[PDB]
This record gives sequence, structure tokens and C-alpha cells, in this order.
Amino acid sequence: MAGVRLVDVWKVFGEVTAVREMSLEVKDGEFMILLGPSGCGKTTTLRMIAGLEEPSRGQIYIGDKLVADPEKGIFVPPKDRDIAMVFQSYALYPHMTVYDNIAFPLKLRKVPRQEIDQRVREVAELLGLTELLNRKPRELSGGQRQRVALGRAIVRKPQVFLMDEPLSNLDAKLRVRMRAELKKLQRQLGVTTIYVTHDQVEAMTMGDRIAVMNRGVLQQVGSPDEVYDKPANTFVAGFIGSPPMNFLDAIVTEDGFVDFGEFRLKLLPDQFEVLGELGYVGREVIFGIRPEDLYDAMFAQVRVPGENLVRAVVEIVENLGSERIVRLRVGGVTFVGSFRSESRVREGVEVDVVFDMKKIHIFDKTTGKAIF
Amino acid sequence: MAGVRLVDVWKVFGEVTAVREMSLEVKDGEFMILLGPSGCGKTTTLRMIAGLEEPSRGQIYIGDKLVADPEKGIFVPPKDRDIAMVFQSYALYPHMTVYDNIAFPLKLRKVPRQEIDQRVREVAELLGLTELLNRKPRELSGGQRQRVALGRAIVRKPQVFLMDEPLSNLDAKLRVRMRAELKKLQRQLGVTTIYVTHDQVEAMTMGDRIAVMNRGVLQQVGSPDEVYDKPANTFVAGFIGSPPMNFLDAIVTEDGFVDFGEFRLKLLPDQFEVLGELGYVGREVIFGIRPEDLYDAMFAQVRVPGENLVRAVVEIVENLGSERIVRLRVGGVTFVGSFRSESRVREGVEVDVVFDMKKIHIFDKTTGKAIF
Ligand SMILES: [Cl-]
Ligand SMILES: [Cl-]
Ligand SMILES: [Cl-]
Ligand SMILES: [Cl-]
Ligand SMILES: [Cl-]
Ligand SMILES: [Cl-]
Ligand SMILES: [Cl-]
Ligand SMILES: [Cl-]
Ligand SMILES: [Cl-]
Ligand SMILES: [Cl-]
Ligand SMILES: [Mg+2]
Ligand SMILES: [Mg+2]
Ligand SMILES: [Mg+2]
Ligand SMILES: [Mg+2]
Ligand SMILES: [Mg+2]
Ligand SMILES: [Mg+2]
Ligand SMILES: [Mg+2]
Ligand SMILES: [Mg+2]
Ligand SMILES: [Mg+2]
Ligand SMILES: [Mg+2]
Ligand SMILES: [Mg+2]
Ligand SMILES: [N+]
Ligand SMILES: [N+]
Ligand SMILES: [N+]
Ligand code: NA
Ligand code: NA
Ligand code: NA
Ligand code: NA
Ligand code: NA
Ligand code: NA
Ligand code: NA
Ligand code: NA
Ligand code: NA
Ligand code: NA
Ligand code: NA
Ligand code: NA
Ligand code: NA
Ligand code: NA
Ligand code: NA
Ligand code: NA
Ligand code: NA
Ligand code: NA
Ligand code: NA
Ligand code: NA
Ligand code: NA
Ligand code: NA
Ligand code: NA
Ligand code: NA
Ligand code: NA
Ligand code: NA
Ligand code: NA
Ligand code: NA
Repeated sequence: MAGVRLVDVWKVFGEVTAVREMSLEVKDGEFMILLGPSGCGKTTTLRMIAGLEEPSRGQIYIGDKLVADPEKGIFVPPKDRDIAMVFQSYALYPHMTVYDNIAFPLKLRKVPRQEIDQRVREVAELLGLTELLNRKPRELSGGQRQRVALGRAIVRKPQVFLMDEPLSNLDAKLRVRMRAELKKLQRQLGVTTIYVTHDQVEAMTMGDRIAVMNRGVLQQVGSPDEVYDKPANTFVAGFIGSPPMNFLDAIVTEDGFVDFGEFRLKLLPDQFEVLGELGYVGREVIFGIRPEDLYDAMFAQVRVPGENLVRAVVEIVENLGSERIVRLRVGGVTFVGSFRSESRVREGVEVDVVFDMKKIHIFDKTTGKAIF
Repeated sequence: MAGVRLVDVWKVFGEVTAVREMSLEVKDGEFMILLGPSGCGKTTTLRMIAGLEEPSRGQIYIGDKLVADPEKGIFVPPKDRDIAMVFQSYALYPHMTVYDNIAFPLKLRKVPRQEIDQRVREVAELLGLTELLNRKPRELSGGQRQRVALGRAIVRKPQVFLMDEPLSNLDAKLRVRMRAELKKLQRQLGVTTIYVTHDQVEAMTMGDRIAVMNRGVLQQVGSPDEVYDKPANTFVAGFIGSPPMNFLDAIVTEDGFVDFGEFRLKLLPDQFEVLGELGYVGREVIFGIRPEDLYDAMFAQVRVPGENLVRAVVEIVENLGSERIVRLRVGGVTFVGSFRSESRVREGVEVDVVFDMKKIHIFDKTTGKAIF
């Protein structure tokens, strides 16, 4: 069964809802990311798992243990859950030595003195903390304190590691390296990890799966490929990706096209069939395609006038060196493409644009849910 | 209505007791210091007030709310308590200006924009953040980001702020300035604050009151003058002061003197009376007097041979420029005085020493408790 489980979890404050009926199963041993914009409920969700905040309603389990169910009067304090919040301010005694801070979980569980000493010294050396063993955290730098909390977290082996934006205070290069190092260590340890971040690249880079949240609601749980290539709804589709996915209003036509008013594109057979079966033919839907899937027709692989091509005017060309971000317009609609450097587009000049129809998305105009 | 109240609070781990039957009432709006040496239970006490640790027994109130009483199955986790923990550098929202970061909590509580603006700008002014209102976190220093986080915490108006020697990482000079800035801000806010420190000078400098702890036990709660001038027992008397208070074994005599064996001193009338009414006349007690209250007879204001004066030999004279620390000996007992620079004391030479009898202390030799 799941390493961590939330069942219909809510957190409310009067008329405000921080987390709304969230059910999530985190697999044993996976590195799960909670990703979403500011205020989306991800931090509240991590705190409820940690026990730093109580759910308003719902059940929360760590392994086979029910750690929170307010309807049953059940609430296990954070220290009694088998979890490690790798967050220094909460985990560490500033006036106890680094050595004693790291040894604490083990002496609490009556591990022999010789064993404690070797396990503490081993994890300290691994983390470059050896020379700091006799110092107290109140004397250390912020980075050193975070490392000491990490050592205390991994010296034992809890059932779950929890982290909240642990690399936000780092230089870009060090951050890229740490994302790799943290994931390598998690894989080595094999311990279920739940990690909050607002950073899409960090999420897609480190996570085995990503739980995308928006305004307290779980939008989708999937691997980086699933959330990027198979966004569950317009929120997910528009939240991940740079430049953002383009969205256009369209009518699915009886003759198999998505009609934007200003122009039309021919759907692929299978797409049109699924839309047929579901009853969207004749209806207004939301069409989406990423900038990386739009091409200058001069160099596109397959150019089909009528079906995947449209003439647009270029409004802005941003020269990024390795590519060009091209703001395009066809009458009253606009979209952005990421074209190759060899493209000769020029502001004010028209250009034919090819859409890679295999990469489009169609969503329900009312619910926002993805058809594909 | 106390701001925070602990009633008979204990925290134990097996045979080890971190905090023992502590009752403490923190006044609404006061700056309370929890001061003690390492292992005294000061951090555990702050952790139980924050809710990071559940007490083994006792009740804890934040305002009029009972937040922990294990016998009643009551335990409110940290995020659900009306407290603000001040630590490292908290959850600064990226892609959000300073103004919006501080305003965020009020944006949830749906506070009118007029009020949000006034409150945010007011808070930024107290923190010196006004010129940074339109800046993003990335454009800020670490100290600027830290102040922005404090501002976010302050605008929410918690019942109490909790911190554990947050100034510990600072160079001496900056620390002196920050103690003053922190206390000034606390007075401007009028918010109950509980601050843990191991530093005696920091405690006496910043606290309205100081809760002195030793080995899990609350020794005394008083203003800096009270803990310094009216120490409740020998621990408090010997823990604050430099050089430390001198202690000598004595016997209260029938004729109104304290007899040290090697010499005697005459008690002030009111002092002998209290010792009498309490039944100490004829008993061995612990006598105490600070170095600053010992004087070279050459410059003393009042010299009464036999009563407040004794001839001693000088063993060590430390020349501190602004004063001299003089280690004195009378037969088999020693004590240290802080004499004026003009004193002509010399190692190996005798000198008459005057004791300021109005400043002495007498403690019960068995319990260590101060009679006065
Ligand atoms: Cl702590
Ligand atoms: Cl070692
Ligand atoms: Cl990366
Ligand atoms: Cl919502
Ligand atoms: Cl919500
Ligand atoms: Cl996406
Ligand atoms: Cl062609
Ligand atoms: Cl202003
Ligand atoms: Cl004292
Ligand atoms: Cl002389
Ligand atoms: Mg967070
Ligand atoms: Mg998946
Ligand atoms: Mg892949
Ligand atoms: Mg493509
Ligand atoms: Mg794509
Ligand atoms: Mg140009
Ligand atoms: Mg009770
Ligand atoms: Mg809460
Ligand atoms: Mg004084
Ligand atoms: Mg004095
Ligand atoms: Mg002088
Ligand atoms: N993993
Ligand atoms: N242009
Ligand atoms: N105060
Ligand atoms: Na997985
Ligand atoms: Na939000
Ligand atoms: Na609650
Ligand atoms: Na416990
Ligand atoms: Na690593
Ligand atoms: Na895919
Ligand atoms: Na991917
Ligand atoms: Na891929
Ligand atoms: Na894609
Ligand atoms: Na792709
Ligand atoms: Na134009
Ligand atoms: Na341009
Ligand atoms: Na393709
Ligand atoms: Na006070
Ligand atoms: Na505990
Ligand atoms: Na100004
Ligand atoms: Na509040
Ligand atoms: Na200030
Ligand atoms: Na007092
Ligand atoms: Na006094
Ligand atoms: Na006073
Ligand atoms: Na004074
Ligand atoms: Na005094
Ligand atoms: Na004094
Ligand atoms: Na003299
Ligand atoms: Na000397
Ligand atoms: Na000398
Ligand atoms: Na000498």
C-alpha cells in the first residue's frame, strides 16, 4: 500500500478554504513533488502530513497508521509520527551540540552508545559536518544548520521525509547541483519523500511524480511527462511551460476541423473520432498548443495548406540566440511560437506557420477538463 | 488575562526530565526572556509553547485558549495556534513584490485594500522596508528578505512571537545594535514576546522580565534588577554577574554577626531580625556578596573595624584599566573584589577590605534558597 495517504482532506478558516477535499496516495519510496502557485495549498498540505497543522476534515495515514481524523478525535503530534521534516528551525536544539542533535533520535530509541557514535560520525562526514560536531547550531551559518537537520533526518530512517522549498536560498549553479545531489541521495535511501516547490523546472527535474495544485484543489498527479504532455485541464496546461501554452477558442466542425473564426486547422482522424464519440462536434471548445510545436513553414517537416498551415503576421521577434520567440497574429487572434534561429521572420512581415497537429490539446469550454 | 500561561508543565523522556512542573505566567505585551545554561530546558519550554512538542503533563494557554492539556486529549498544533515563530528566513513568495508578500496573509482574510495598504506600508516603515516595496525577493539581501518575512508575520497580529536566540549568529557590534532594534520594535508593536537566550547580558539588556531556568526547573521570574539584586537562590545568584558573586559559609551568631571562622561581619539590624524570626540564629548559612560591593578601605565611604571591615592579603591584582579585580584571602577563605583603579593594592601585600553590608545575601545552606 501507499507510503502516505490523504483521504478527502480539507482545511478551512471560516469562508476561506486552504485545501479542498484532497485525496492523494504517495507511493512507498517515491519522490513526490507538491507543485503549484503561491497560496495553492501545497504548504498547508505538507504541514498536515507533518502534523504541524490539523485537518478540518479527512483522514491522513503514514504507512498503516492513521495519524489524523478529526471526526474520530484522532491527532498524532508531529513528534509521534514516523516522519522527518528536514526543516532546521523545528528539528534542532540551538543550544545542544551538533553531535547531540544528530544523536538525539538514536538515544531516544536506546541505541547503544558505540553504535550512536559511529552512525553520527558517519552521517556527519558524509555531509561535511565533522569539524562542526562540537559546535552548537546557534553558532552556525544557515547552510550549516540545514545540513545538520539533514543529518539528523537521515541518521535514523523515518517512513517519510518532508521538505519545503529547501533550495530557495541558493545560487543558480549550486541549486542545479543540489537538485541532482538530493535526488541521488533520496534514491540511495529509498525513503518516501514529499517536497513542496513553486518551481516548475525543479519539480520536473527532481520528481518521480508531481501533484499539481491550484486554489486548494489537486489538479493532477503524474510523472513530469504526464503533466507536461497530458495536462489534465487548462490550469495544468497553462501553468507548466515557457512560453506558456497558447489557448484559442474553437468550434469542432462537422467536416473535421477546429475552427478559430480567423482560420481553421484539420484535426487528425483519431482526434475527431474521440471528439465525435463524446459529443463535441458542433460545439465550442478550448484549443491549446505549445510554442515549441509551432513552426516557420519554411523549414517545417510537413506543410499542408488547409490542414496544418496558416499565414500570420509577425508582431515581435525575441532573439534568444539559440531560438526566436515569435509573437504572431491572424486577425483578432494571437499566439506565440518558438522558432529555430535560421527562421527569417521579421517584425511586420507575414510568415506561414505550421502547427504540429499531433501535439494539440482540446479542453471542455465549461469545465476546463482535457479531452486530450 | 496573561498573554501565555504554563500551569504545572512537565516534559519527560523516560527517566530524563527536560522540564519539571513549570508554571509561568507571561504578561500580555511583555518581552519575556527564558535564560539558562545548556540543558536547562529553555528550548523545550519554547517548543511546547509553539506546539512543536506536546507536554507530558500540564496546561498551556495562548491568550484565553487552552492549547495543550494531555490529560484531556487536547493538543493544538503550531500552525493552529495564534503564535508567530521567528527563525531563519521564511517562505518568501518569489515573483511577488515585497508589498504583496507582506500583504498576502491579509489578502486571504479578505481585508479591505484600503486597510491592507495602510497596514503594509506601516509595517514596512517600522522595518525600514519602504524603499523596497516594489522589489522582488531576488533583488534583496538576506537581511532584507528576513525583515520582509518578519513583516508578513507581524501584519497577521499573533498573540505572541517566539524566538530562540535569533541574534546568536551576529558579530558582537551588530548584536548590540540589533538587541536595541528588536526591543524597540517589540515595544512599538506591544506584542507578547518570549525569547530564549543563554547570554546573561543579552537577557538583562532586552528583557522586561527574565525566567531563569536550571536543569528543567524555573528558578525565578523577575525584572533584571530583581534577578540581579534579589536572586531567589544560590543558583541565580551565582549564574549572573562578573566576576561571579562570592559565597562563604557562615554561622549567624547570637550577638548579630555572620561568622566565617576566619573573621566576622555584623549584620544590619533588620537582617538579624528576619534571620531570627525564621530561626537561623545559631545556624550555618551561605553568605553572598558581589565583587562590586567589596571595597579597598582606603576609599570606602564607611569604615567600621570589626563590623564591615576585614584585613586580607592580596593574592592577584588584575589590571583592567577602568578597575582592578582583586583576589583576596583571609586565612583559609578567599573572595574577589572589584576595586577602583586608584587602589594601591599589590600582590603579596595586605589591605583592609570593606563589605557593603546593605548588599549581602543569606541563603539556606540545605535548600540554597535566599532568605534575602
Ligand atoms: Cl527548537
Ligand atoms: Cl568523527
Ligand atoms: Cl535543474
Ligand atoms: Cl478552488
Ligand atoms: Cl479552495
Ligand atoms: Cl502542462
Ligand atoms: Cl507547400
Ligand atoms: Cl509607504
Ligand atoms: Cl543574580
Ligand atoms: Cl599608600
Ligand atoms: Mg512553502
Ligand atoms: Mg504517473
Ligand atoms: Mg521521460
Ligand atoms: Mg512538434
Ligand atoms: Mg510539446
Ligand atoms: Mg526588433
Ligand atoms: Mg487536565
Ligand atoms: Mg492553520
Ligand atoms: Mg545592582
Ligand atoms: Mg550589587
Ligand atoms: Mg578610576
Ligand atoms: N525515487
Ligand atoms: N518592431
Ligand atoms: N515591552
Ligand atoms: Na513513483
Ligand atoms: Na493561489
Ligand atoms: Na484543529
Ligand atoms: Na512523544
Ligand atoms: Na548526493
Ligand atoms: Na508523454
Ligand atoms: Na517531461
Ligand atoms: Na520527455
Ligand atoms: Na507536449
Ligand atoms: Na514533449
Ligand atoms: Na500587428
Ligand atoms: Na522586439
Ligand atoms: Na510531434
Ligand atoms: Na513585564
Ligand atoms: Na515530544
Ligand atoms: Na521614500
Ligand atoms: Na492572529
Ligand atoms: Na527597530
Ligand atoms: Na517582576
Ligand atoms: Na533592586
Ligand atoms: Na526595577
Ligand atoms: Na538597575
Ligand atoms: Na546586587
Ligand atoms: Na549593580
Ligand atoms: Na587601603
Ligand atoms: Na597578576
Ligand atoms: Na603582577
Ligand atoms: Na604576582
